[PDB]
Amino acid sequence: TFIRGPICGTDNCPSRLWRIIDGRRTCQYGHVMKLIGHEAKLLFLKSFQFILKRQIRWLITEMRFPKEFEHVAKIIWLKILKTINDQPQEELKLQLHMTSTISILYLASTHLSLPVYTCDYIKWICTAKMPYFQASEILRIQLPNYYVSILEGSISPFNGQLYNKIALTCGMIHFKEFFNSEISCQGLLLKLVMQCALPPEFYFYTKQVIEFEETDIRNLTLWERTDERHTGRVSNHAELRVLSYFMLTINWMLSFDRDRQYPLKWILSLTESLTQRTTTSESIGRNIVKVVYPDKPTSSDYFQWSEEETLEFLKWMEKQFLPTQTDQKIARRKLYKIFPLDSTHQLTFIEDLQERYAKQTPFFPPARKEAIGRLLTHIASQLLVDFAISKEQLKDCISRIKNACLHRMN
Amino acid sequence: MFEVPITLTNRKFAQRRKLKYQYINYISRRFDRISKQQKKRRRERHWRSVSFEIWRTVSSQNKQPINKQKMTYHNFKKIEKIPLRKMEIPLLHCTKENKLYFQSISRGLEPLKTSTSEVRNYRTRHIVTLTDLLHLNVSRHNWSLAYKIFATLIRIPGVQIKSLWGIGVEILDNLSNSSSGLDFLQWMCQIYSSKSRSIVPPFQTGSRTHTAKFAITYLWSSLINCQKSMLIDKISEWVLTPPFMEDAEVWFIYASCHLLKADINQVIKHIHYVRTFLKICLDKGGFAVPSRLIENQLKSFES
Amino acid sequence: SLLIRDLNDDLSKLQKDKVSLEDRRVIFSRLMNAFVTIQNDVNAFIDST
Ligand SMILES: [Zn+2]
Repeated sequence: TFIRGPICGTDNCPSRLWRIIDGRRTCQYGHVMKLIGHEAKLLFLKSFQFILKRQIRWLITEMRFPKEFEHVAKIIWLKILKTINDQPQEELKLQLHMTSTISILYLASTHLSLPVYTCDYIKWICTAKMPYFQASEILRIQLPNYYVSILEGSISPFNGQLYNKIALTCGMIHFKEFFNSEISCQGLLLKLVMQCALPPEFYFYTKQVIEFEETDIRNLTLWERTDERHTGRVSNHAELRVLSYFMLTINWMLSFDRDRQYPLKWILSLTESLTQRTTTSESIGRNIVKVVYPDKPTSSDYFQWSEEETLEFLKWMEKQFLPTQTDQKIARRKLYKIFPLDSTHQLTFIEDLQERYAKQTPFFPPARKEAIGRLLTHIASQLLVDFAISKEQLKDCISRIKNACLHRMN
Repeated sequence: MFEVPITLTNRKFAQRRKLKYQYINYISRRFDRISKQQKKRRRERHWRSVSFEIWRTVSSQNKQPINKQKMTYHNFKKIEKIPLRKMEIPLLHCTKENKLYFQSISRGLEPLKTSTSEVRNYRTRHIVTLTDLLHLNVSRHNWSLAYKIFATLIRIPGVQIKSLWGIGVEILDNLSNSSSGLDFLQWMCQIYSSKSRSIVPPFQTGSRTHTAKFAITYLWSSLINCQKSMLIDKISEWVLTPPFMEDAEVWFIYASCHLLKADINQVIKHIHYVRTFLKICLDKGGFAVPSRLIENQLKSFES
Repeated sequence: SLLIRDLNDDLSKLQKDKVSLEDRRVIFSRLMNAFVTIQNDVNAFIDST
């Protein structure tokens, strides 16, 4: 017979009061009246490696990758794991930022010649589909705050941090003999023509300028481990040069159709079919990336979006910002439970692509340079948000490689 | 380009606040000389003020009789010369960008880039867009959508928001579902009236001395929910309930409940009642009709 | 009780050495009111009768 309370009114207990209905109250003898230190390298690399295999799970599963990728990842993460555990110091000196996760994913994908490119990764992670923006997301482990900072920090890929970290890894363990670091070029061309509404001739145009300056040899290292660089090496991440050739091609090609194959108008109609904000999975995505792109204008771009864009936005917020990070509690379960928590419309990708291909289907004088310019600058915008680089970065590259074509042409 | 409803991303802004208020201390200290630790920052930021119904201000009378120039070039650079080197010491500890900011604000130049404009996180940026769409939809009369925004928002763990007037007028104009503006307000007072800075001007406040906007507005607006009638002894029952004595505005709410209930000796007691609370409302910072007008309605009653 | 302690407070903030007579009638009116109702509440207790 228990209630614990009221100890015992006898100073050789206090032993433990139950009340009988008769009010004696009776006591038993029988009166009736934290985190690791300095080798959490091991835990660090475990949350990191665990987060990696988690992401692989999401891309074979949800992206229908091949199972071979995983082995290619154990090999690359194995090489650099072996290289950081061929390093002595108790001072950690490692940077396993998230850019390293994405860095070995892209590295492995590129060995395997899969037609995935950096912009696929940027989209995937900025749309909260592929889990990224957290340490062991809200649900795990308590580590030294020095390493939680080594994770949460350097999170952004958005100034070319991804290209720089994939080249950095490409030094950390060598691309050349160990792997095949040729990019999947021609699928990028397809991705690009379809990404505009360019007629399929430009695939072969740009493919040809490509062959003209390179003869199609494309590497992955830009490495001489440092920070320091100041010439020759704004433009040797293959992709960025591909986009540069693409832009150039459009400019040259269209401004020297002495044939007049490409109407003064169809460049405008192309610009407008490219400009018309319409709600497909893709453009909705590019809006989602526009939101976390560092520079204006792209945030003024979210300004010029429309009620349905904002709505599908809050949708993606309640879906993929459940991937958040980090008495009164039940008072907030009832408090929030005070207000209720609670023929397919928009079209697919090739549907939109088809319909603007038709919106220009009427195919069959110095201010047309204007049309060339505004088209080039819109295309540029899309590339800047999609491939997470800078205005100034891009134009540095296409400037350099444009002089790199004039030099091998003159 | 609009205010964000999140606590500002931290480190550099705080250590800049350090450099700023520390140098401020050294200059103003030597200035009073010539006129003769989190806590150091705390005292430092501390000793400083922290025909229609216009809640009028305090106009100009009973104030000083000027000053004549204190500060020539030579005299100012006298005051400035030494505290700038003292600053040279911990400037060596802060970051290069922070040091540059110290150099420029101390020249008097004002920084190009906002705290937001240089801020740098997924979940919080998403909450920013969520809350934004809430405020936008509530402005757009889109009470349905806005309601979806609100429910999805309050679901989130991430930030508490003072944003409360946003939700007061929000659920107010919403009418849609969720335990409404009054419920929110009385919640605000029940949670934040007991021991149980940057962000805070007056339109969101703490219950030591006046929590103003939301309280007085649910008060009056509830008396207008009696304008729906001709509920009152309810509104002044829970205006009777709270102790937060620096109001008087709830004294005029009270006396207004008695004038509204006075529209037989019972009606007499209500008129003597309003007569009382108008003076115990002369208790504090006055809400005044000529009030002989109030009494003139009370004589139209005395009929 | 509190209410009468207030009537008594405003009552002293007469001179009315200046001060115009009639308020004399209204102050009395308020005082009669107070006395009557306290006397009623006492009666009711000894007495609800
Ligand atoms: Zn005992």
